[PDB]
Amino acid sequence: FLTNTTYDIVNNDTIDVLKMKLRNQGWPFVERYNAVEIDMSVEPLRSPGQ
Amino acid sequence: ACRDKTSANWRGYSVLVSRYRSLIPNELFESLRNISGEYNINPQDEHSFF
Repeated sequence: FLTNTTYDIVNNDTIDVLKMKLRNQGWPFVERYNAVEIDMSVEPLRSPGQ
Repeated sequence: ACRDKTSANWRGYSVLVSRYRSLIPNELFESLRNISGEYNINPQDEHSFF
């Protein structure tokens, strides 16, 4: 959509190649983000000492 | 728009052409010509086709 190309052209391109194409055009949202883990206050059920 | 449609749908037309090519011999392949000019495409039909 953004770079005006077809699915057949981008079929063989890898993640690193695709990230460069969008970044050159000015699109910065090309990265996944890891969620932050939060610990439970109590021990989970059926999970002794965990 | 025309580039995208041709990229997606060329395989179906390639199979269709090959099927009808098997009907004609090599002599008819290299000899027949559009001498009369009956099959002429209207401009409105061409741009609506793609």
